[PDB]
Amino acid sequence: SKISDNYSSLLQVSEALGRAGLESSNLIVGIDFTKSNEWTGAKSFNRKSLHHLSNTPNPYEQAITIIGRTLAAFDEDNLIPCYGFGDASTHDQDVFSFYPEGRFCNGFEEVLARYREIVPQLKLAGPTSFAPIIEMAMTVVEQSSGQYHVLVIIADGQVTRSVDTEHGRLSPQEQKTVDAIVKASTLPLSIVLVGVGDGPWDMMQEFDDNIPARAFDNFQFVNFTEIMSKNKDQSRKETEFALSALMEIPPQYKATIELNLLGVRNGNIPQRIPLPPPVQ
Ligand SMILES: [Ca+2]
Ligand SMILES: [Ca+2]
Ligand SMILES: [Ca+2]
Repeated sequence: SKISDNYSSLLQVSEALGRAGLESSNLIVGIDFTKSNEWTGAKSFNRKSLHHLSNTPNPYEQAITIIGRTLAAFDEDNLIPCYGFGDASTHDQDVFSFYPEGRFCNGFEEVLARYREIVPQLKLAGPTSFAPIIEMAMTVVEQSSGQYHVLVIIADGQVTRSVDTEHGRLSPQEQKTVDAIVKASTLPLSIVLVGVGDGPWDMMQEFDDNIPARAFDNFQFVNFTEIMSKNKDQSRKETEFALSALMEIPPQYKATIELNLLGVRNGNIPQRIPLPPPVQ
């Protein structure tokens, strides 16, 4: 069933997590390194690459930063596995871990630092699929033996789609992504898409609201550009962000219990091996 925006404040969300008795959670981060990032900054990052490093922070650095300031409490041990996808070394088939022997980022300061160190060494490629990053998350959950996890994907939302194709027929990248979201709902996993750049967002919204085959609504879309573009205080922007990111988490947590996913090994999850970071 679909999960609406049931909470109008961060406070309501924390109470809702309180009533549901959330005691433990961990984060997983995935980062879109596809070529489309070079042109989805046309309006919102002044015709620059969304991954372009400079004196100003790019939307990815901004999103990492706010995630660290608003969501760090939801990773119980401050160690965050981070993965990249869609560069020339992974295309639409694989992900790579930020560090060689899969070692984790200690805190989101290191996530930000490691991102900065990695990105200019990457050939941004494609095609764009969320299938590998979601399948990587699935493997992290299955290996922890059903420990509750939130996958945060920071991306520009431009999954390789058909066009024009009226049809209702899906590109392989889109179909595999939907298949992964469906399969993911056999595990105690929440997905939050932090959308950066110009969009368009119709497809992310469809992942958010309309996938009939999945066991429960396991996917939330946060339009990061739209929240940051508001004429509000920085403190109010972070609250709006945290509220958007967490909106579906209490019902999703509860759903993992009602559907008997939490703490349970599914036994039917392919083990995805991350590639090493393609760097020096
Ligand atoms: Ca962790
Ligand atoms: Ca949703
Ligand atoms: Ca939603």
